[PDB]
Amino acid sequence: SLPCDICKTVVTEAGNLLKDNATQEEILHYLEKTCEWIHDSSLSASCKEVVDSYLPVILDMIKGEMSNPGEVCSALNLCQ
Amino acid sequence: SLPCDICKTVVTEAGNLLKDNATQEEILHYLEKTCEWIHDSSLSASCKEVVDSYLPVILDMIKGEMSNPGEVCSALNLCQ
Amino acid sequence: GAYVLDDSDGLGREFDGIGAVSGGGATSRLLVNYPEPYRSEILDYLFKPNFGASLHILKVEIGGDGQTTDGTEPSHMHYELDENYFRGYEWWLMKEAKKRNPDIILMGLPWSFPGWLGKGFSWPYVNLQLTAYYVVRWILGAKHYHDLDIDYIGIWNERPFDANYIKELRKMLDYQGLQRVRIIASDNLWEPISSSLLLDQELWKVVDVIGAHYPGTYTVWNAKMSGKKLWSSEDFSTINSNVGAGCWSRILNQNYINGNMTSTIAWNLVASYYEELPYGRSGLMTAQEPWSGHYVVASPIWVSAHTTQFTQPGWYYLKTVGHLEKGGSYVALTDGLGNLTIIIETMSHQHSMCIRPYLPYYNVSHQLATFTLKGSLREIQELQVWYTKLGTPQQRLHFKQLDTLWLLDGSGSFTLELEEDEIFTLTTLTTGRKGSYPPPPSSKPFPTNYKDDFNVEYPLFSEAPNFADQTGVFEYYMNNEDREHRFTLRQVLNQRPITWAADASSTISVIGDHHWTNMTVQCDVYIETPRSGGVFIAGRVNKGGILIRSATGVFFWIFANGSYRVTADLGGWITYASGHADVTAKRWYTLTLGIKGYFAFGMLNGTILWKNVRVKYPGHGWAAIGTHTFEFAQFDNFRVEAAR
Amino acid sequence: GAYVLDDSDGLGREFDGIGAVSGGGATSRLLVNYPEPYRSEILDYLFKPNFGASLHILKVEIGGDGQTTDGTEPSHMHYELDENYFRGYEWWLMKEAKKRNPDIILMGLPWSFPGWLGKGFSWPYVNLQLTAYYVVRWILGAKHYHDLDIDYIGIWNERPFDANYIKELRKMLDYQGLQRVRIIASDNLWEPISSSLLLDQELWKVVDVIGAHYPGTYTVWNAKMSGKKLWSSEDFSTINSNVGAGCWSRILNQNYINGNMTSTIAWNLVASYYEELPYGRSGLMTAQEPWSGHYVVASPIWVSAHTTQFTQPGWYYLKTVGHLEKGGSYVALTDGLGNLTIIIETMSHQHSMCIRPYLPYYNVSHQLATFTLKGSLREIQELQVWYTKLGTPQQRLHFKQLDTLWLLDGSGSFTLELEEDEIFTLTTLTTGRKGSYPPPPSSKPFPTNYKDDFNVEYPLFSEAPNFADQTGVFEYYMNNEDREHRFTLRQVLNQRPITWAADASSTISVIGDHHWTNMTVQCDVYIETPRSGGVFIAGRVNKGGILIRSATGVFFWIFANGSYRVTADLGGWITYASGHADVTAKRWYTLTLGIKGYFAFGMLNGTILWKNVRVKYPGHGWAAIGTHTFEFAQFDNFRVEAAR
Ligand SMILES: *[C@@H]1O[C@H](CO)[C@@H](O[C@@H]2O[C@H](CO)[C@@H](O[C@@H]3O[C@H](CO)[C@@H](O)[C@H](O)[C@@H]3O)[C@H](O)[C@H]2NC(C)=O)[C@H](O)[C@H]1NC(C)=O
Ligand SMILES: *[C@@H]1O[C@H](CO)[C@@H](O[C@@H]2O[C@H](CO)[C@@H](O[C@@H]3O[C@H](CO)[C@@H](O)[C@H](O)[C@@H]3O)[C@H](O)[C@H]2NC(C)=O)[C@H](O)[C@H]1NC(C)=O
Ligand SMILES: *[C@@H]1O[C@H](CO)[C@@H](O[C@@H]2O[C@H](CO)[C@@H](O)[C@H](O)[C@H]2NC(C)=O)[C@H](O)[C@H]1NC(C)=O
Ligand SMILES: *[C@@H]1O[C@H](CO)[C@@H](O[C@@H]2O[C@H](CO)[C@@H](O)[C@H](O)[C@H]2NC(C)=O)[C@H](O)[C@H]1NC(C)=O
Ligand SMILES: *[C@@H]1O[C@H](CO)[C@@H](O[C@@H]2O[C@H](CO)[C@@H](O)[C@H](O)[C@H]2NC(C)=O)[C@H](O)[C@H]1NC(C)=O
Ligand SMILES: *[C@@H]1O[C@H](CO)[C@@H](O[C@@H]2O[C@H](CO)[C@@H](O)[C@H](O)[C@H]2NC(C)=O)[C@H](O)[C@H]1NC(C)=O
Ligand SMILES: *[C@@H]1O[C@H](CO)[C@@H](O)[C@H](O)[C@H]1NC(C)=O
Ligand SMILES: *[C@@H]1O[C@H](CO)[C@@H](O)[C@H](O)[C@H]1NC(C)=O
Ligand SMILES: [Ca+2]
Ligand SMILES: [Ca+2]
Repeated sequence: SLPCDICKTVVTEAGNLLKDNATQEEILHYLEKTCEWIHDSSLSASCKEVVDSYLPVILDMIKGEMSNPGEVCSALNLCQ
Repeated sequence: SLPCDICKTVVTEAGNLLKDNATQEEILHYLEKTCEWIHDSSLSASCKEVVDSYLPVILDMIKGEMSNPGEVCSALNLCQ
Repeated sequence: GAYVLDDSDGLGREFDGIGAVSGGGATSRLLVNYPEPYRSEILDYLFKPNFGASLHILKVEIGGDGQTTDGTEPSHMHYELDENYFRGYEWWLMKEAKKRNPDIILMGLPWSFPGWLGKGFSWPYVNLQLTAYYVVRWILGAKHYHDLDIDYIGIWNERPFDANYIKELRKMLDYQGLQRVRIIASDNLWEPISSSLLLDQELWKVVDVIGAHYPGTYTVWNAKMSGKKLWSSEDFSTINSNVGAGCWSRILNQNYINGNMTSTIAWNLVASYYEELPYGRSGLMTAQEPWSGHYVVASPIWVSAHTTQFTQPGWYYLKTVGHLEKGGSYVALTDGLGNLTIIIETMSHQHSMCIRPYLPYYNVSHQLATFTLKGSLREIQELQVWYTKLGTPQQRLHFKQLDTLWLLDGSGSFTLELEEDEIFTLTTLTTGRKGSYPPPPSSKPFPTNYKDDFNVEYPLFSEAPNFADQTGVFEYYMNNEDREHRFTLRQVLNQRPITWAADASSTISVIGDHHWTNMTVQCDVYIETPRSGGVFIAGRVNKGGILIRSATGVFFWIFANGSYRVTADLGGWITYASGHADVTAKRWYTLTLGIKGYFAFGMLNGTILWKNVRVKYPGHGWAAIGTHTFEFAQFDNFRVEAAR
Repeated sequence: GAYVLDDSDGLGREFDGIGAVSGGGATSRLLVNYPEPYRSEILDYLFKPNFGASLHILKVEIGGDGQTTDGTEPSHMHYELDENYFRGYEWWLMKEAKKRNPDIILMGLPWSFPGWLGKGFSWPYVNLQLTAYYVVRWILGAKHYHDLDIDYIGIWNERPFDANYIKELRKMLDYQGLQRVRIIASDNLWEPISSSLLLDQELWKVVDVIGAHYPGTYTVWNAKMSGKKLWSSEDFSTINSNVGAGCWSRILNQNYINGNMTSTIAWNLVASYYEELPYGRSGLMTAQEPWSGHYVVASPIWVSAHTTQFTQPGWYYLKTVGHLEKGGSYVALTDGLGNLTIIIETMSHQHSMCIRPYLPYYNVSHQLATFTLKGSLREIQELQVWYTKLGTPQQRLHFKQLDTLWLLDGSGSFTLELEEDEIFTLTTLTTGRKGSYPPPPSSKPFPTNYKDDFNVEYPLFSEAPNFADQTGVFEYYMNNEDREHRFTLRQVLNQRPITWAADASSTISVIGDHHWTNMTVQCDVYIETPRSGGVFIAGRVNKGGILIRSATGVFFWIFANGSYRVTADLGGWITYASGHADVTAKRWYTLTLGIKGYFAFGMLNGTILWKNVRVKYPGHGWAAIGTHTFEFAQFDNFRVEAAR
């Protein structure tokens, strides 16, 4: 009714956050830097490669679900 | 005021949804399965191993941010 | 066992054709600069009917300026007010394919999109109209500037679809008089597209084909139920060895048998990209040496011929298709004009594994298979026979024609002796041919002494040869206002595109021999951005494609704020040397980078800037050029001398 | 190069001690069943003062029933209403450490938590008070049952902290009369704990120490500013080779120099877990063969001694510490009683790389260092000298005492010739000692014929030896109501823990020699759950620890619904064989599994159930037992015969 309208607006904002231009690059940089913490001199490539291979697909996949706010709210039992 | 109260409850429902007992195992299975799509007979181990190593840390880390609903809403410009 | 083939109870599904993908990304990059006659010979092996692969379908990437697996592909609209229908090589390829086979089916699909389109976001569905106009304009451009009819249009390669964009796209096409253009969705998995079609009548009406990637010969219930044509819109992606050929052979038959799929499209068409880039040599054939003219007519070419030379889109599969008693499968087709084609494969598990998905063990042992022709097929008394055996060079027979079969005894029956890894094509058609051209030149490494002054007044292609862009887009550029640097190479991206892959934050184009270890790179550079601008030259660049972000070597950077830096990585996280330099924007400088063993040096206008800087060794990789961010910059008089 | 050492301008930070971790997870598993005198000798090399590593701190995992790297560790509360302070080996270890060194510092930290604390969620912050009560019960139990004073308590290992939980934990501790117990947070990165302390006065008051993991010798601005003690609460985790020893040497000095860290704690204490489990041989020493008594006093033991034998918690660092002109570093500490200790290291980059994080290149070359003792240090006339040289066998010398140094010339100055990969300890203290015990027995593989009938009436430890639980918890069990099976082994988890790692969905305990390839496993099994219950025995189990989910091998399952299954994986996705069997719940059955080359067979009560089932070969791994889910089941009369 009314929490359905607000729920939908929250999902929208959250979506718009991941959809921001800066978001992809900001996440890659965080995740590549954590690669230097997770492993040494030799295996810094494996980690970094895995990140640059799946992060786009993961992030874009999430943006996909955030794009249908009605559906999100329906699952959270705030819409139906 | 009023969208601040609803926003906070949305973050809580989603947060609690990931916090369900069944959630970890469900996600594990999904990604472990997608590993058979991504790779063949030989490299089915690498993918599966990566999954069983980092999903725990990643998932539980997100559950952390969802645990402070006020903070989430402040970033979404629905609270401050 | 006795295998019946009959058309008495009716027919199976309509066959839609076999195809291949050029794009996703820059897979055809090195083909364009092959000398004649070799370039034309390669094209014949791919597209000439009753010769080689004789492909029914050509699927191309609609360039979006982003990195899309083995490089970037140029867009028709770099900027909102920019329109150019002559960049890249996909237009040329489609025209070459169409010249050989006018009945070839054409498909277009975006992987990436230019930045401007997102209107501040890294999402293509921001303004559904603007995105649909961007795409439909390409399709109209294909006809107005190249006389090409695009038959099929996709949504967003291996990325989420928008049902409302799919609806807008139909509207847009129809409005622009392109009602004939069909829509394929969603170039990802069977779901959520299949279930979405069952729940939405309006969406069901606008989607013509369900296109799934790497399905492993199977479909899902919802897809069968949709009543739509089902295609494996992207498959293969395996090294073109005998193993790769086996994988292709098996899926060509079993995609229909197991998954009701009436079309299979291989990624990629031809391996015309540096082998050390991701998924090297994963094309139907190999053509990665334009400097030598050397090409390889790989096994998958002949595996393709077994179907493509004896079938055509519009033929129908019979209801009678299936698996063999001791392993393998058989398909059978008709044109309804009296012709019949029978394709049999016995690919062993060990010699037919694809990259995707997981293949579970199955045994293949020697067998005898008897085939009886019931119905209208019983009137056939003569069949042509074609044979292939994959394996070691000693037992390697590609597309060899065997003795004609005679079924004169009125029985309408015959038997075959079947071993492992064999293909048989039994057809009424007389048109079969194993196409042949004299052997091409021997393989040779990339030239150890190379130069490009980019002094090409009216180039045939938008970019200089052998430069493979891995982030950003580099093009031939003419500056009349300057006589000393009239013809240059320019990086033209001014913003990060709606990325398919994880593009670098700096632009970069690689060239040469990945094996090179000791080298001297020289180039004249020009920074267009005041204060903030930066450019580089590099050597020993080890990684590209989807892993371009991880790339390491020796990078020599110079910034318009009067500084320089030498890094071990494209990311610039690791510093070898740094300091001040007499460098500003809008001024031409000559950069020299020398790398030998553990040590490197750099020169500015022939004067030493830095010397004896210790670098990681051993190390090897390509030479490269680039810019600090997505910014304009020019390059001229490129030179490299190296030792492999 | 003259380096001034002086206490005239005052002192640096208070030194808090060097320690090691037992836990995270089951790292001390195989130490408990070492025969005497070897077990006691190992403990001396670790904890005996002025002997070996002479550790100042012992940090233990507070077992939570979950998989925590190399196995599971038993909780004091398996279920609500359950309390037992005698499970596992951490109580015993702490008591053994305390017997040798009564001034040892004790720390506890949870990795996992029992599932019941989650009340429906896999989250420990559902009821703050309840979770704090669980943790505080452990501290109270340590005191009440073992006379152990826990000095420090942590939050949640490498997992998010809750500010309110930390506050509630402080309240709870104080309420229970444990005001002396200090809190360390958050056993993860410098952030967000450091900034949280600056923004919240109340949180700042309750946190005594900022504990960071694998910091790479550096801290952050917010942590320095907090004014809190900074500890590298988890570091090292590298193979105990000479390279591992170099890593440890370098960080011990530079954690203080570069990051103001006054304590460093190594993961792990001693490698007493199967080497083929994750991070094998990453302890200060090695003791992974209780069956032979063979142990290795690895290099890190002596690197530890260079600091631990000549410093004590409560000493102060001087303001005068730093790096050497041509590479390496020096620290200096006093006790305020006129004693002085100087520790110098020259670890080359190539021989001191840790697993975490990335170490950037730095050069180290031959040099001379002059030290001058200003202030109250000038009055020192004499210094004892200890030396270590890491490297090749031709040049490895450990903790060798050299000729005393005299400064009688009133100069208060001395000079050293330093090469690479060297450690020097210069101290006034006379108490130094390279501890020695005769060489232990030679290494030998796990017994090829092994049996355990679990017939131990009053066991010293809660679980049978050599069984390393990888999911679930297995314990000695006594059933008086049965004479034929009075003493068994029982899986006691009835629900999945609040996991730290990705535990399997089936319980499993591994044993033996990972090299085993042909084997026969036998065990009496008992399913407690009617209808749904299931158990298994297995061979060639190739993975464990944090990778337990990935384990392959040959698994023979029986179910209480009258069925059986043979799988290639613990996950049961791959079936080798399946069918019916005369099996019900609450009945004892004898299971036999035989594996040889490409073939396997299984027996039920000595009768063949399945035979000549083709399995993957080659293959190798441990023997194992387990249950279908987190369910009760019993095992008895275990036997294995194998060929390596
Ligand atoms: C790329 O340049 C490096 C740097 O010069 C080359 O490596 C160097 O090659 C020379 C000749 O092969 C080596 O010298 C030899 O040393 C041995 C003793 O070690 C001596 O017996 C010989 O008479 C000769 O002087 C030199 O050691 C080697 N340097 C290193 C650091 O490996 C490399 O060969 C060049 N590669 C290519 C493909 O051009
Ligand atoms: C574990 O069991 C397997 C299965 O028996 C063992 O492999 C087998 O070992 C035998 C003897 O080493 C091999 O037989 C030999 O065959 C050659 C011809 O190939 C012949 O010249 C010899 O006289 C002998 O008969 C047998 O081929 C081999 N089987 C396989 C499948 O490899 C294995 O050695 C056992 N491993 C351990 C550690 O006990
Ligand atoms: C899709 O293909 C499947 C086979 O993969 C068809 O299912 C049956 O296939 C067997 C032979 O494998 C035949 O004996 C059956 O008669 C087939 N079913 C029917 C209804 O004819 C299935 O029919 C195909 N689906 C569609 C939509 O054509
Ligand atoms: C098999 O297919 C061929 C190819 O289309 C058929 O040949 C054509 O037949 C039509 C009339 O049916 C003619 O108009 C074409 O000119 C023929 N083309 C060629 C190249 O022959 C043929 O009819 C079919 N049937 C048989 C039994 O061959
Ligand atoms: C933390 O340690 C750093 C050194 O890593 C201290 O910073 C300075 O260190 C140099 C020598 O490297 C000294 O000459 C300076 O006197 C130090 N600064 C000050 C203010 O004394 C830093 O002081 C230490 N921080 C704390 C909180 O003690
Ligand atoms: C160096 O440290 C030792 C060890 O504590 C000091 O020796 C102790 O001195 C106190 C009084 O200062 C006595 O009560 C202890 O009995 C002594 N113990 C031992 C083992 O000697 C010593 O004072 C310090 N200073 C010097 C110069 O040695
Ligand atoms: C495959 O089949 C043949 C004939 O039935 C048999 O001899 C052979 O052992 C089989 N191989 C496997 C691995 O099942
Ligand atoms: C290390 O330093 C020494 C002496 O300054 C020098 O001879 C050597 O070349 C240096 N090595 C590197 C790799 O910088
Ligand atoms: Ca020029
Ligand atoms: Ca017993």
